[PDB]
Amino acid sequence: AVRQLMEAGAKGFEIVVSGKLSTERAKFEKITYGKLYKIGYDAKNRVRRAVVHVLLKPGIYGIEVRITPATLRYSDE
Amino acid sequence: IFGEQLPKTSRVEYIGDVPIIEECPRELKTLDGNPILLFGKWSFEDVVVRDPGLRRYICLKPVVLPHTEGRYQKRRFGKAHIPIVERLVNLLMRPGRNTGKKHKAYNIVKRAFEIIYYKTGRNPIQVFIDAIINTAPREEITRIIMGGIAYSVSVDVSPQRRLDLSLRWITEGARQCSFNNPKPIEECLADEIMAAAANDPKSYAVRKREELERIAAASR
Amino acid sequence: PADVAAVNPFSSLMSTTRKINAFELDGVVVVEGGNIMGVVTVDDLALRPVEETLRGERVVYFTKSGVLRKATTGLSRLRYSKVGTLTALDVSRPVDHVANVNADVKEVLDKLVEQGVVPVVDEQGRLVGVLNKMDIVKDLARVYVTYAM
Amino acid sequence: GRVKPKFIKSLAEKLLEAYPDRFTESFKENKKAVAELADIPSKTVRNKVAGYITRLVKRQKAKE
RNA sequence: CCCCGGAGGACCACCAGUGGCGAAAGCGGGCGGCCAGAACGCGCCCGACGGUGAGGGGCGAAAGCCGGGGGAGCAAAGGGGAUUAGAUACCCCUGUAGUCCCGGCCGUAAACGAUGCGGGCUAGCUGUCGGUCGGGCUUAGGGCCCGGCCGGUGGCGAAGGGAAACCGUUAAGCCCGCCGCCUGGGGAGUACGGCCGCAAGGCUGAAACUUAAAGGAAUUGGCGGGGGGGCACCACAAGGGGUGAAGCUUGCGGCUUAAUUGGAAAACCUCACCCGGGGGAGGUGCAUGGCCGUCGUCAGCUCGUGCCGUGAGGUGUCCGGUUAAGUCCGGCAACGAGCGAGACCCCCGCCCCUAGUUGCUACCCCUCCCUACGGGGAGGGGGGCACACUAGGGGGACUGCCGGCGUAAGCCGGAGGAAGGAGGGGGCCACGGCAGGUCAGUAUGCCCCGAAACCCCGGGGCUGCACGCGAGCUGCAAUGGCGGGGACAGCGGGAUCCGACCCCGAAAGGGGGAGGCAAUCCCGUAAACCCCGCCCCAGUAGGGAUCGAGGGCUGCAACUCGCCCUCGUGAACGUGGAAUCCCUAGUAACCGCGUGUCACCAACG
Ligand SMILES: [Mg+2]
Ligand SMILES: [Mg+2]
Ligand SMILES: [Mg+2]
Ligand SMILES: [Mg+2]
Ligand SMILES: [Mg+2]
Ligand SMILES: [Mg+2]
Ligand SMILES: [Mg+2]
Ligand SMILES: [Mg+2]
Ligand SMILES: [Mg+2]
Ligand SMILES: [Mg+2]
Ligand SMILES: [Mg+2]
Ligand SMILES: [Mg+2]
Ligand SMILES: [Mg+2]
Ligand SMILES: [Mg+2]
Ligand SMILES: [Mg+2]
Ligand SMILES: [Mg+2]
Ligand SMILES: [Mg+2]
Ligand SMILES: [Mg+2]
Ligand SMILES: [Mg+2]
Ligand SMILES: [Mg+2]
Ligand SMILES: [Mg+2]
Ligand SMILES: [Mg+2]
Ligand SMILES: [Mg+2]
Ligand SMILES: [Mg+2]
Ligand SMILES: [Mg+2]
Ligand SMILES: [Mg+2]
Ligand SMILES: [Mg+2]
Ligand SMILES: [Mg+2]
Ligand SMILES: [Mg+2]
Ligand SMILES: [Mg+2]
Ligand SMILES: [Mg+2]
Repeated sequence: AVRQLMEAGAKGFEIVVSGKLSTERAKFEKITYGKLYKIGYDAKNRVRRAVVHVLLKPGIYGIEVRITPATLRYSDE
Repeated sequence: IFGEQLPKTSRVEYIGDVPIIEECPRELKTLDGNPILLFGKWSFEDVVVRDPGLRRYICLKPVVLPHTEGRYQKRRFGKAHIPIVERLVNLLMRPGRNTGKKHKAYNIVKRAFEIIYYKTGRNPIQVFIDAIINTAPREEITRIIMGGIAYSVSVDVSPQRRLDLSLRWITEGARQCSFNNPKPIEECLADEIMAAAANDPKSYAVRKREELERIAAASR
Repeated sequence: PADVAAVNPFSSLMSTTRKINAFELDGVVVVEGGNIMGVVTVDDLALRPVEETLRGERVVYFTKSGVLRKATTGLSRLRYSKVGTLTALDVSRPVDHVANVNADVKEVLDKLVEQGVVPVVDEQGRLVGVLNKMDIVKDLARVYVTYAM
Repeated sequence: GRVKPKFIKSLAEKLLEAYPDRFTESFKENKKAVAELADIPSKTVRNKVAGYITRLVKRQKAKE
């Protein structure tokens, strides 16, 4: 599920799966990529983000995803 | 002694060798050529500032009502352009219940300037100028630490600081005289300026400058 | 007398408190090198919050450089080891009124009640004695001891 | 202006050497060419790049 | 303190050094006498006579012991002055052994290079000491400089070695000999025995028992009453206003209570609590998600390739200048790059274009009024978008120009400019944390209550009150109080809601009701402020708590427990201790207005 985004030429992504992944203490795993802005205009308005939570056996295990397609040219040239 | 140029509106009055500097233009008349009167009554032309360093920071530019909008505090030494009579008005807006009431303070100084002229027969702008010269301190004290007990040490006061201290003592001298007694504030301010102009110890301003300079002599 | 009722500005709080109580005074003068740095009395001390400094909550200590720290516990560090409480210059208030030995005692009775204690100076201006409210009480007891017994 | 960051500096340096003969020692002409010679969707960055590229010409012309 | 003299004991300043000598301990003034041991130079003598060395012996700091002499300074013990909670310590005054000499004993030390002694081999560069040889000079000197050899004494560093620090011809390298010592920690240099000693004590030296580590070097961090630099009105300096004290509003704690509910815009409902009656607002925010606060008025965090290192890890990211910035410029084993910073996004400020059912009024005409007689003013309509206003797009500012400094990043002054150094105000919250806040916003695991949780009902409570702490209001007055008079905004809200205007009433308020579903109608002619008159330093014509009588509004309901008005009553309080908070310009402070919450009510946002 990372090479799936490597099929696309996305210049940035950020996956955050937060919960009791293996033990009773939540751990917050996260994998990121390169040219992905985090604050200012692109973030929160022009960069895709969609947070979903999935009920596993204990279960909330919220997933946060931030992606940007290969043509989402933000104001930098 | 300078190599950094100088803004316009300034003026150098080289005397012997010393470059006396005035930041405000004394020369302003109407288009006809008539003089401009403070409150429509008093003339700036005969007014002299006897003190060389204080000549730079007392703005005797002729204005009718001393009301600049508060547009000279942005830049360091921008207080040189605020007219000297408006500095007196700006120090009457205390305590906190009188802040921003410039019309009230304008009437107090105006009525005070009338009392000054009749009781003294002198130019009300001039007598206030001599109040500052007889009030502004020439030495001060500073904090110093020697490993637990903060002593003092004498220093010089810059010519801008002297004007801020003479003015504050005059206005705070008059303001305490008017609190919790029947004497009106304009009468208090008029008597305070007239006393300090005459170098009378009874005035609050002369006492304050005497204590500060007396303390400095001990703590050289 | 000067020695019995003066203190040094770095005298600890408990030391000056015990010196106040033991000698039956209203206050003492804080002097260092013949300089009257202030006074500390019982009335001003009564309303001061001295439970903090005699609880480890407010400590002063000299560094190995000379500086006086005056730190407060709980805001970061709670253990301080070999520290003092608060010197007599800290709970003192700055002196206002001084009396001359060549004067009549009546001239400072009004000032004495407001200040609680008044230092006394000689021709040189140096500290010589301290006038307390209890001294005149001793004066009043002297008359009755002279007369009625 | 206090200090020009890299994306002002990297952008300005590249535009000079690609078109070394299209930049004069005046800010006004340099502002025009930069807006036509670079994708510049920001008024401030265009002026900052144009002001800086005014300054290479002075030092380059001061060098010779 | 100064001068003239005397006596006494200890020490040998500078020169003076990783200098010298010695086996170690140790040895520092000069002259002399008696000895010792080395280095160098040598076609001198002997001819393996050597190395190490169990046991055996000798020397061996300081303190200490025995007996004698001596005793200046210092100084265990002790005496006193202070400090301190204590202070039998640290400081000060004083002080006796001791320190010094002689004869003897002790026989220990971080007695250390923590490195046994002897020999050989293995790049070098550099300082210095002794001897000697060659060359060059001569303070013509036993003197100086250059180079070689031998022997010492330091530093850097081949090969090599090492866990690493590091050693490296003065080895901890490659070898050849011999002696000593070690075999996890604690128990323990303890017990018993023996020997030694005048004694203190010394040497030699276990075990039971107990235990899973103790320990070396190095890395990242944390921390320091270690050093250096940078920065910030949630720091200070310079200021302004305050809070802390009074009365009152309000939040928490405690107290009381049947209950005063549970966490860190209250009469019902809310409601979670008490009394009576008929699925979880129950726990665990150390089981979680999401969201949020703070670190963070930060500038930090990383990656590609390279390089150092066995490794954890370094480097870049360090240094110097610069700044808001890990922003840049210049040097470096680094060269580039990404997120964060910025750029970006809203609003303010100046100019231009577009546009004028709504908004604006220069220009007209009709009325009314006044008219010093010329004119003025107000209303209605027209015309117009000119002005202003509204709203979209665009322009403008860039350290751009000038002077100085700087290699240069850039900094300081000046001019012009609406606007000047990021123009002003704000949004977006980097990695990673704070076992931070939230299962009472929703969601959710686990555990519990289980025809019992229920947003059921009636009533009460959350409003109880000696007191503590926090945030506030209005005051103490005269820069004021009161009474009349004159004004001048900007947001924002309005549907069964805003409500013009009319009537009623002394006020609160009551009745009718145009217009407006919005630049159109309304809230809406704000207060501070200005002007005039009364008050005159007094607990008062300041203050307005508390209390008595009465009148109204909302609502199903107003006592506990709502809000508004009238008349009367006039408490503390005379500017607030230790302490403490905020703030850099249209800002602080003061003044009002709109609105959220809302049936009614804001001392709150
Ligand atoms: Mg930004
Ligand atoms: Mg009064
Ligand atoms: Mg032996
Ligand atoms: Mg000895
Ligand atoms: Mg002594
Ligand atoms: Mg002795
Ligand atoms: Mg050893
Ligand atoms: Mg080894
Ligand atoms: Mg080495
Ligand atoms: Mg042994
Ligand atoms: Mg034994
Ligand atoms: Mg460290
Ligand atoms: Mg301050
Ligand atoms: Mg209070
Ligand atoms: Mg480096
Ligand atoms: Mg009820
Ligand atoms: Mg409550
Ligand atoms: Mg109640
Ligand atoms: Mg009032
Ligand atoms: Mg107040
Ligand atoms: Mg208006
Ligand atoms: Mg109207
Ligand atoms: Mg209103
Ligand atoms: Mg009264
Ligand atoms: Mg009143
Ligand atoms: Mg009633
Ligand atoms: Mg009621
Ligand atoms: Mg009344
Ligand atoms: Mg009173
Ligand atoms: Mg106060
Ligand atoms: Mg409403």
